[PDB]
Amino acid sequence: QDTLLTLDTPAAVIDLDRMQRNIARMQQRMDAQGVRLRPHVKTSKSVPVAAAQRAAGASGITVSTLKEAEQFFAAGTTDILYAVSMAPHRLPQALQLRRRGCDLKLIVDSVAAAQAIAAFGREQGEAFEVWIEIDTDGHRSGVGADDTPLLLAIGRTLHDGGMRLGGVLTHAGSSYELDTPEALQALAERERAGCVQAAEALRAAGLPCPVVSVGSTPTALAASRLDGVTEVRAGVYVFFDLVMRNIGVCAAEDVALSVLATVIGHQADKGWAIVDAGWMAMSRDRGTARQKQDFGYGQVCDLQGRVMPGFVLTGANQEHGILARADGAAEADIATRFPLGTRLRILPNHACATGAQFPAYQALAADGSVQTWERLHGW
Amino acid sequence: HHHHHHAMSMQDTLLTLDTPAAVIDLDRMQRNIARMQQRMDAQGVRLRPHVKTSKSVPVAAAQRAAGASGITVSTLKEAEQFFAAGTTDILYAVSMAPHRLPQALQLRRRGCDLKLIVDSVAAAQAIAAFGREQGEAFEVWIEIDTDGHRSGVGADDTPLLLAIGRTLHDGGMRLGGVLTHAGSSYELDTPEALQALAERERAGCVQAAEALRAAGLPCPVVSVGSTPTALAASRLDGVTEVRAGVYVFFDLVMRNIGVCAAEDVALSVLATVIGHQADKGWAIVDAGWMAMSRDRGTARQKQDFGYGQVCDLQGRVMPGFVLTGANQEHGILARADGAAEADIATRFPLGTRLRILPNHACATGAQFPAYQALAADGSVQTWERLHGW
Ligand SMILES: Cc1ncc(COP(=O)(O)O)c(CN[C@@H](C(=O)O)[C@H](O)C(=O)O)c1O
Ligand SMILES: Cc1ncc(COP(=O)(O)O)c(CN[C@@H](C(=O)O)[C@H](O)C(=O)O)c1O
Ligand SMILES: [Mg+2]
Ligand SMILES: [Mg+2]
Ligand SMILES: [Mg+2]
Ligand SMILES: [Mg+2]
Ligand SMILES: [Mg+2]
Repeated sequence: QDTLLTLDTPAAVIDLDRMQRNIARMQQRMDAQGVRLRPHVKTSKSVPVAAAQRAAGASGITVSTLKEAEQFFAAGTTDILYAVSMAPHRLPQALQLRRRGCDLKLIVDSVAAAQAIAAFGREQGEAFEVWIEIDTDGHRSGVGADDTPLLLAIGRTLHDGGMRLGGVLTHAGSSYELDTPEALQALAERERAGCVQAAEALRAAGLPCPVVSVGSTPTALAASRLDGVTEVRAGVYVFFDLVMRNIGVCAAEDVALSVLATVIGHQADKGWAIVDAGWMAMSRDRGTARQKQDFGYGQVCDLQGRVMPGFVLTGANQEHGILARADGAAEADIATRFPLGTRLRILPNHACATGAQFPAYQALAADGSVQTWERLHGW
Repeated sequence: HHHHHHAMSMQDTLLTLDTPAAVIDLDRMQRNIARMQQRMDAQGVRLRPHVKTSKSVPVAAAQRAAGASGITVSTLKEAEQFFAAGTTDILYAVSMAPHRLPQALQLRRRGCDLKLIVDSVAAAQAIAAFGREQGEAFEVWIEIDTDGHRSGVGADDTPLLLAIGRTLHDGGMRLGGVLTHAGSSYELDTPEALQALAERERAGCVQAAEALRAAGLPCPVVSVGSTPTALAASRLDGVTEVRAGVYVFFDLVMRNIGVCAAEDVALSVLATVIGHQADKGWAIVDAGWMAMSRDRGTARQKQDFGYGQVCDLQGRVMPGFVLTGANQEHGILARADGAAEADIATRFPLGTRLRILPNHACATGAQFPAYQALAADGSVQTWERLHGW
């Protein structure tokens, strides 16, 4: 059997017991709120990870690219939301997916994008399902939640244009700037209220709006109530990461994704251990640098997964990571503690960024064996 | 003409590719290749390009055709790929892990002249014991710390150099040389500081080789390099080869260091405008950090380019517009100066294609399964590159 001692390094390891606990926690919270969970698979892009989310009770998926829609559809998943403002040039790709049987949903936030979809759908005989993206927190895309004229103009373009106006959605991504339950709870309420208000405005205009979809992992876990909401979209929670830990929604011990690395040398005067997990393994994401505890390029754990507080990757080049004390001191006799060849596991800043560096995950079972779970790269 | 007509009908250009896409401007890439090879020829040293920037067979083929001698790789997966493609002279320039010794042995047994590096007595002892067990005289170079960038034996640490060189030589391995990488050059931004660092890198690696040879140990190769010190060195006496890699494409970190212009940057990411926030002066593009990478190396340099410098479809810089933010599949295009551009939707209409110059070519390239190699006629060809280990 393949195990953490036999793998080459670096490797992206999923602790299956931790991932299942994360999947159960999120599904149980959504069940308590009376809403569907539509996981965002862009975090893993791996068929077996999404299958475990579905087995726990998830309803459909959210994807960040049409490549992910192709992969998951080829795997038998048909209820797919492509939650990135639709580019008109990708309409042939989307059409071919729907004609093949994939119930692929698109989103827009502009009259011009809604007109491009509706005109192509009429030409091709396709009533595209399209949701309107709502900006509830100023994070990124979307129709402002009280910009009613814009909301109604896009709504009538789709519905009068013969398309299926399927719903409204929002992602309150500014939740990643927060770090207290009170602030997260308030942002989750602003997200819920803004999305519900857009749905209510459509409906008062006699336009259909059957789905109201909100979510980010921190607002999904913090929201006190979700009246008016039909589903929540959350993705990074499947593994968690150190950014989530700093936001306050999980502990380091809950993070299910780590990078297995080998010690390949040392700088004794500086108290460095050099590992073979550089930024090509961890990614360049440094999201914890802007937070109350900086973890460098990741938190060190031993081969058993025990967190080693106070050792982090303080630097990284492409294929070399620099392990050193978080307090800045030069650990004495670093080589005596971490001899050449010692294996360690590094928890990521951002699970979605680190996962994308690997062709595959190594799914670690209770007995210590691993199975390789491929994931998708590119577009 | 059946093949001809069908190929024409299938041929992509920058208007027909899906976005995002990593586009190599071949004419800029050839100018970078010629420039570095001519500089190394002028210095009388070999150029051993570091292929970890592209990990692409046709890009390394163009470096070889121009005059390069061998390659440097950052992983044994690169050594496996490039050897399969016919490159036999390969330096694996990352401190050797003992557990990878079976793979290095297999590659040498298949005919790859694969060189390994160490910087410790324990790594030397592991290589020599495995080589004696397996009947293999591994070739091993000793890595030298000349500028404090990362790791390596100190150039002035004679006792440790000798201990490692003797462990290898007495152990029946081939002690083949010393190498250094003065990566602290990426913190510099004047020709004077770069020329002085290049001289410190040359002097320190030659110093180490001279200490080994003074002890009777072989050390025929002296290998130095980073792209900025390769381009800045006045003299390379005592050096046998230079390793450089990011030069093949350049990037905005190199532009800021001062060793190229933005117009020399051969790699760009083709993106489409997919939305706006008109009141904030934002255009939203489909190149987020999954396309650009999270690399922000320009953040602390003289000119911060955010997640990349915006260029028009013809690849010309659009001054003052950069990607100021990025989420996974969304980039935020806005003024670098922090003004909200008026009429952003007029400046950048929905569906507009743009090209984004990267902070760090090695980091952006690794986000793509393949490059789109752009010829002067506007045609592109898919050039696969390696992902993972
Ligand atoms: C449109 C949309 N919906 C849901 C999610 C899931 O959010 P998480 O559960 O918090 O992962 C996202 C996530 N988007 C990413 C991104 O990079 O775009 C986050 O904003 C982030 O990691 O910063 C989403 O876009
Ligand atoms: C051992 C070794 N040799 C040569 C090079 C090539 O340097 P460039 O020509 O400047 O790319 C490198 C490069 N190493 C990278 C890295 O990430 O490790 C650079 O230090 C960097 O991009 O920061 C090298 O490691
Ligand atoms: Mg975000
Ligand atoms: Mg994320
Ligand atoms: Mg460096
Ligand atoms: Mg580089
Ligand atoms: Mg392998």
